[PDB]
Amino acid sequence: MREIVHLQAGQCGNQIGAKFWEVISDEHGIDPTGTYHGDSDLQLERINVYYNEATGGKYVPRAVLVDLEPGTMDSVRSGPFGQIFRPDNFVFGQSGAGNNWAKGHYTEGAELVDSVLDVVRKEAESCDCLQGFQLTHSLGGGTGSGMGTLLISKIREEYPDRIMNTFSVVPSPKVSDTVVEPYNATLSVHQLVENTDETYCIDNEALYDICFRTLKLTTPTYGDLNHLVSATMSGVTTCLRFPGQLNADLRKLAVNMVPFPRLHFFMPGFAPLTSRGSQQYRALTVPELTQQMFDAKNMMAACDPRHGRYLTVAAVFRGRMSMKEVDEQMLNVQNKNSSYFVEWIPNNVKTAVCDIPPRGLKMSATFIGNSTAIQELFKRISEQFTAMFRRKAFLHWYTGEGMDEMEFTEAESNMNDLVSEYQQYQDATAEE
Amino acid sequence: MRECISIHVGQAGVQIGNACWELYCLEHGIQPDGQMPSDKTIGGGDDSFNTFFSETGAGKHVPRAVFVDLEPTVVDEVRTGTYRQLFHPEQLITGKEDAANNYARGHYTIGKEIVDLVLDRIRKLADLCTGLQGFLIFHSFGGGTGSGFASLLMERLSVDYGKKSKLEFAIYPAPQVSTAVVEPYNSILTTHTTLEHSDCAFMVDNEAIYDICRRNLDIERPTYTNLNRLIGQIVSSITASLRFDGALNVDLTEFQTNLVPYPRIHFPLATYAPVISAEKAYHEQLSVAEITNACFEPANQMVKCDPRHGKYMACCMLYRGDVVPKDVNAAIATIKTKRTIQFVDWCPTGFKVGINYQPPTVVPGGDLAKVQRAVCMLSNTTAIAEAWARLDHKFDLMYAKRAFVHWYVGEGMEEGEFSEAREDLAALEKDYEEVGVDS
Amino acid sequence: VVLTCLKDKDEYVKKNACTLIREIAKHTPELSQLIVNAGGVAAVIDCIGSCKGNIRLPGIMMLGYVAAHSENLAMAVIISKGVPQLSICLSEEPEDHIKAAAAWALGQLGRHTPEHARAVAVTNTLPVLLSLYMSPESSEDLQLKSKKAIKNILQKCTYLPALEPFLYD
Amino acid sequence: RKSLNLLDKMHEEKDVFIQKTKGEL
Amino acid sequence: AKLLNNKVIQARPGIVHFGGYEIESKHQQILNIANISDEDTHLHILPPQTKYFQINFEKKEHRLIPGLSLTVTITFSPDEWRYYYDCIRIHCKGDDTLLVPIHAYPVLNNLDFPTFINLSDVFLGESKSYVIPLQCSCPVDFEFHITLLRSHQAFTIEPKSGIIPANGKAKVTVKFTPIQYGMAQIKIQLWISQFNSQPYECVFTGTCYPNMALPLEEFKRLNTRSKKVN
Amino acid sequence: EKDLQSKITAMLKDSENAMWHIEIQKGQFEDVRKHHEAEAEARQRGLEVH
Repeated sequence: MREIVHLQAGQCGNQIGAKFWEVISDEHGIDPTGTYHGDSDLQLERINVYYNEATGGKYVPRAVLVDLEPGTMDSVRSGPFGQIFRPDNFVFGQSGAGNNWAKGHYTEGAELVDSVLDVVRKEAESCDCLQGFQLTHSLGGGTGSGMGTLLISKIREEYPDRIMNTFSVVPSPKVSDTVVEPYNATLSVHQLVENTDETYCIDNEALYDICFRTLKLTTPTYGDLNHLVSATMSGVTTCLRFPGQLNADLRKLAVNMVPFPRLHFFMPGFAPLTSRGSQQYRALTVPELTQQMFDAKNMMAACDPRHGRYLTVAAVFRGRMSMKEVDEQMLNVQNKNSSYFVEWIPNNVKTAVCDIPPRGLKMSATFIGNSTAIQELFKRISEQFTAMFRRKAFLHWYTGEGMDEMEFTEAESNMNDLVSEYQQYQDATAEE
Repeated sequence: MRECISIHVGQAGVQIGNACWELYCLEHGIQPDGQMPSDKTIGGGDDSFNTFFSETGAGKHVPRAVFVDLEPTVVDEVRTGTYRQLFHPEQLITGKEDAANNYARGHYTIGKEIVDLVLDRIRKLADLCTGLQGFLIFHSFGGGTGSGFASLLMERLSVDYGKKSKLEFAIYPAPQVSTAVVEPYNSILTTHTTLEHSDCAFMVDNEAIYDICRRNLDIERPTYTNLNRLIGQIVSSITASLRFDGALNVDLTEFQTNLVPYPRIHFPLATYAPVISAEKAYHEQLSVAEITNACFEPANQMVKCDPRHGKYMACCMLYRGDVVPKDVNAAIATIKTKRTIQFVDWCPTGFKVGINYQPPTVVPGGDLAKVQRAVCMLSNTTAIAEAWARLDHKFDLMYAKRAFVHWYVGEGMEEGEFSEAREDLAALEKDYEEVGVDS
Repeated sequence: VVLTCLKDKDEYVKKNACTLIREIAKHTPELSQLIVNAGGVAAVIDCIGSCKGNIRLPGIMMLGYVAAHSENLAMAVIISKGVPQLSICLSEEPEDHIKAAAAWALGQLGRHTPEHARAVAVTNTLPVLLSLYMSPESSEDLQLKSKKAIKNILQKCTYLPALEPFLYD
Repeated sequence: RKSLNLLDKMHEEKDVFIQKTKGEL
Repeated sequence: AKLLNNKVIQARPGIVHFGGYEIESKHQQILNIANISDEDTHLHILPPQTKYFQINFEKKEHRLIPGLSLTVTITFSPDEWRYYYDCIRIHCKGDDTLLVPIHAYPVLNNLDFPTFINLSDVFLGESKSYVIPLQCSCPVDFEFHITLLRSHQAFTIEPKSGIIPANGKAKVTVKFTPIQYGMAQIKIQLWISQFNSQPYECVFTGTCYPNMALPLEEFKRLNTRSKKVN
Repeated sequence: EKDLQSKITAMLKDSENAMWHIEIQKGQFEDVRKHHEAEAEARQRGLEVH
């Protein structure tokens, strides 16, 4: 029946995927052994979306870990839930990527690609019918970015009628990890805009700022970021995992949420981000959550949505409140904040409430919007790419791999066209 | 997997390898016998020691390194040591004649005699290993062995293995203090080989080591032991994510790929921190921001060069110990806005995050204290080109009247090679000055 | 099916295929025209360049016959670049009869229109032929065929820079 | 593809060699 | 007949050059000779055959002891703008003869050739032209020729090759016609028809980028606030 | 010069072997470019102007 196949790429992708698996296992009541220790009702019927039916009721995960470094599988396996996955899916090579996109795509992307295609085709044939494929990776390296684009292209070529959703990590000039990071981001954007259905923006600096200034944590680490992104993913996927009154699915969003195929980027966000001392002093209501989901402070963007206009908005709720409050809130917001959304298209916010509350928290609601704020990131990426491609720095490595430089030129032309398109649709006037 | 082979040429290379191996054995709890005699009270050792050592069927560890020298006295000095039961005699090749600060003999009439033996040794070592990433060649420019023999071996290793990383670690002759006289003569020829046949090269001197030890450690009578200890700590910090794991592992390839902006400019600036003694590590609050800021201080650099004379191409920063990401982010935000540090208008940012869970350990008998976390940095700047300018000036003023050149002519070598090396160094300096110039 | 036999790993098979095409392309220009239209001259040339020894002799002789047959066949052979391969066989093959056959084929090629001789001349074959015919160690047949080639090529060669060195040698 | 890039690169280097040979001759 | 050195002697500079001379101006150059051989040697120098080159040197001792250097100064007084040439004769013991050339030729002044050129943004359909002035200080003509290591279609250069007039200035016009949004760069080499010519390298770069001017949106929202003030 | 030009003609027969490879190049490597060079150039105008 309707199942979702999950994919893994990049060390950060691997760790966030493991965190998501642990979070969903805890929420649905699964012991680290592999059996079932839940006590709910809807945690048995649609549990097969991410698991598989086996003897003795031992559900197995459905995720393929793709990596170029063997040191990642050892790290993720030693965890409390690393002994539950399929070791066959841990397809690792012998040579690392070295934060190179071209080298990994060519060298470590030819003789290793066949095995992961074989395992994913076996998994797809194992189920009856599927909807889409979820891949969580990062653009910071040659592992997630070099292989994710190739595998997405392969699966789209083989099975065009599937959902291509991903949650890659955007870079940031303030917080970097690779000197040639803008090169790899440049190379990845072309494949993302050419051979990907939808893509969501993930930033680490914004999450760090959010936790520091709102959560007020002592020693924030990558574990907190993985926890937050996993909670975001569960909030996104609860529309299908836990059906309620008004259920939705990934493709209905991706159709209603994307005006043009060349603009498929989104802006994801969670509402209740409070400090440890404020959990016992809070007022659970609609207007508070609307304000936290509308302001730019809770938003995990490393930019300002207020500089442009809102294009499409989706408010996904998870709780038992009402229906009237959401629509009245949206109506009055559109009435007052008239200079923040496209006037040519009214009713840009979608209503969605999940009647099944999450485990451990009664109230949850995730924000999936596509506001006019990413243009700053695109233009700065283009500017830095131009600056570094002017004198052709850090290029002899890619040249020594064998690929020519015309790919950089066609890519930069593509981003210039795309940023021109974004700025031209930014101030969408009614008439002349 | 992540396994590398170390090469030690000359007395300095041999002693540096000895210091590195003893540091590795003490940090991993490896006993000098070669087995695990600790059957009563365990103190560690259950880790991934395959990176440098090898596991036998009887529980023995075999080091994987090359200890070659043209003079037998150093081999005998190590052989009469207490660690003689650890390595194998076949790995310490003796010799009748030695270069002893001479390039011509040790490159033509001496180094060309022992070639097949070392080649067979290294081939067997590679065959015994599964995954090879790079090499750890330890030599010196002043020493004739570690210059002529090192160049002749590296030229063959480059053509025998093109897909393997070729590192370089040696000592650069200080302009103020020096040990011999013909050091620039060997350096001018070794630099050409290391530039046009290798991928990366690290230069350090001893004057800066003396300055930092007297300034922080506050010692009046230094010795080579501390000098070797500092280099061993640096090497351990560099290859830290290999023997162990962490939040963001940084392998050899991961950092060498970005550490080389151009084939001609592959000469980074290392800086270890904190370099402090026992009393200097007790009543001093240590955080990440302070040490990162101190890392850019010229007084803490191992190369005597003012960073403010130029600006930076690329910076590679690593960490080892209980480092918190928020502190790293705060330090990055602090340095990116600092006016004193100079950079270019084409590289707004670039750096690496290597988080190592294993804290650096200590040695009973040394001067280093127990510090909760460490940091090392590898930046690329054009302000270091002055050392090559001074070296070229010295070689020019020595070569005008051809001082101590008749010996090399009698040995057999082309005098035109001096002009070739001079013009190659001039071209390299021109490239460096062109790169340093912005728009 | 025979043209593919010039690509097998075996050598004597290639020699047999060459001998067969040679005996075929020797009687009338119609058979040679059919062979050219079937695209076999290029295959023979490539097999000759990819092999050495007496195996090159049947190919050199067939292409000489084809060139001597008519003008269109010679032009097609020239377009297929047969001349520099004759130079190769003349130079690298130490045997004398192979050199003589190469010289005869070059002469039959250059005995056509001045364009043929110009295409032969620009490949640097005339000085080699002169040296071989001025060589005492050369055999009688080799020298005779070299002189015949020189007479058949210089009678219509119009490339003056190629004819200039002959004024002194 | 870059084995496809060898297609152009090899013959272009051979053209450069043709230039070198013509100049030297 | 040997050049720049001998078994017995070595000469630096190996070749004598008088570049950018001035008519009737008495120019001086220093040539030094060192004794390579370990024996003590006599040196015989035949004076220049021409009346433009006048040789001058001091001899304190005949036998030039090994390692010693003999400094010789050559004086030059040209009468007209042309390439002058002479060879100086040096004789050691035996048949150890030395051939050393002396070239005199005018050289164009030091040009302010840039290595980098960063040109401003030009929107598509526009064009920008930069003029490189080639100043000639000598009353003779010089031939220039351009070569393109890497080239782009958006760049047009006029002229590729030509002549700088006597005491005149040439004008090289590089025109950037924006083909596409983005950045176009060229690596350009200029060859000059002068003796011992080192061609001059340069980089040209043009960019094309539009904008949207955010702050006026802030002014507009302030205007909306003012409208709501009433 | 005469023996080095005999040698230049020998290495020019070797460079003629290089040109013999060059006819494999100018038999197939531009055989593909006869079509794929033209169908890789026209549409830059599409992206550029319209």
